[PDB]
Amino acid sequence: ELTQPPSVSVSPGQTARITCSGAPLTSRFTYWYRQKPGQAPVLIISRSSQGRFSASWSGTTVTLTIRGVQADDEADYYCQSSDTSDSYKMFGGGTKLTVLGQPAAAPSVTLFPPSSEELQANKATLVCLISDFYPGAVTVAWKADSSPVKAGVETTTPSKQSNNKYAASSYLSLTPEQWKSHKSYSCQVTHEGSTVEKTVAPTEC
Amino acid sequence: VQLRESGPGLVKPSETLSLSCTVSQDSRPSDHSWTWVRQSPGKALEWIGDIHYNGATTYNPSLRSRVRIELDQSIPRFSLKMTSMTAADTGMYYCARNAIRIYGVVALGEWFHYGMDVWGQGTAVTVSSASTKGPSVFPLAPSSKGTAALGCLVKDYFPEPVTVSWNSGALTSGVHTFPAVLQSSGLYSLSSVVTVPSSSLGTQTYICNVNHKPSNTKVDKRVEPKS
Amino acid sequence: NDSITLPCRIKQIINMWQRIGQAMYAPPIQGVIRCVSNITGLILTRDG
Repeated sequence: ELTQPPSVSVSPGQTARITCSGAPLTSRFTYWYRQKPGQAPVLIISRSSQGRFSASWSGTTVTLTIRGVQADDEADYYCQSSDTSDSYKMFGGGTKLTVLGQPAAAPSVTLFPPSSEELQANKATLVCLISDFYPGAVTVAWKADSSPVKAGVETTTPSKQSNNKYAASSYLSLTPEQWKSHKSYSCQVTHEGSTVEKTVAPTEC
Repeated sequence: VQLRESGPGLVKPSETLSLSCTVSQDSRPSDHSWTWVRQSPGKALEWIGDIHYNGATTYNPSLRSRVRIELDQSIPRFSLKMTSMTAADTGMYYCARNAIRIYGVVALGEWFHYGMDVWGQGTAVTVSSASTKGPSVFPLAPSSKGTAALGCLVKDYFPEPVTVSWNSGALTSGVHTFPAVLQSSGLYSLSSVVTVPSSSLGTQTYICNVNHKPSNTKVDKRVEPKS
Repeated sequence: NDSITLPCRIKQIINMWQRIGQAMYAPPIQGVIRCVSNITGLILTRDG
C-alpha cells in the first residue's frame, strides 16, 4: 500500500508535513484528502494539468506542506494515487494532524428525568449528556441518592463536535419501579481532575 | 451538481447487496469514471472500482468474485451488485466520481485521472440478521426558568444511523445530537439537544423531526412542556 | 456525429530514396501543422 506517517502534529502557525510514498510515485501523481471524524473526507491535492495546501515530489515520495495549521485542520489526511498499470487506485494509512496545546475545555453536562410517556411504556432511560470539552478524555460515574449504581449504565465515546471539541452521552436503564423508589439521581463527570454533579428527583421539578 | 444515493441500509449474511447512485443536475456526466468507496467504523477508505460510461468497468483484486458495476445511463445512474456479505463488511459506503479531464483527443492519451472530487454523504451497510425497528421517541421537556435547554430521546432502533433536525429543518446553529448506544439488548438509542431560550415558552408548538434512515418511519411527535 | 484517427509518430531525420550516402535533418516547424488531402490510392498484397 501507499506509505504515510501515522501522525504529524505541530504548534499553531508553523508548518506540518504529511508525506505519501510507494511504488507508483516514480510514474504517477499523488492525490490527497482530509477527513474529520465521521465527516466526508475533503479533497485538497488535485491532478491539475499534464489556499493553504501543497504537496512536494521527491523520488519515491510526495510531501504535503500545511503552512500555518489551526484547530480546523485537526483531522486525518489520506494520500491517494493511481497504479502504474492504472488498473486500480489506492489510499494511505491516515495521518492524524493534531494541533498542539489546544485549550483544556471543562465539561458541560445536561441531565434529564424520564418522560411522562416512557414511564408509562415501562422504561426509565435517564439522559446525561456532555458537550464542549477538550481533550478526548472524560470519566463518568452514577450515584443514586448518594449510593452509586452498578448495573444499568451504558455510555458512548467522545466524538468531535462542530467546534473541534468532543462530546458524548450517557444513559441509565431502570424500570419505572426503580425510579420513584429512591430519592435522587446524580450524574458525575471528571475531566483532567475537575468534575461536576447534577441532582434530579422523582418529587422535585 | 448533486450526487444522490439510494439503497437498503442493513444486509443479511451470504445474501446479495445492491446500491444506486443517481445523477440529478449534471452537465458533463458520461465523461468520467464513476466509483464506489467504503469505510469501517472510524477506519480508513478502500476503493472498489469505477465504471466509465463506455462499459469498461474497473475493479479491485479481492472483490473480483463478488461484484459487478452496472450503468443505466438513462437517468444517468450507476449500480453495484455485490454478493457474499459478512459482518466484516460492516461500515460506511459512499459512491463517488473519479474525474477524467481532457484537452481534445482520447485514444492518443491527452486525458488524465483528475481525481475523486465528488462523493456521497454516506449510507451505513451493517451486515446482520437482527430486526430493523422503527424508533420510539420520548420528550425531554425543558426547564421552566432567559435561557434553558431541552431535547428528545430516541430509543430502541436498529441499525445505524438516525439523523434529525428540529422544526422541519430550521435549527442547525447551536445544536447538539449525541451518539447512539447499541444497548445490551441489541437496539441503539440516542438523543438530540436544542438550545431554546425562556420567553416564548407559552405560545409555540415546537415539533421535533426524526429520521431513522434504514426503517422508513419518520415521526412528528410534539414534545410538550413540563407541567 | 464525429470522426476517427490514427496515431502518428513525428520523424525529422530520414534516409529516404535509398540514396545510399545521404540522410539529413528536417528543420523544426514553428506553429501548429495541418495538412488535408483527398485520399486516392492504395498499395497492398495477398497470401499464397
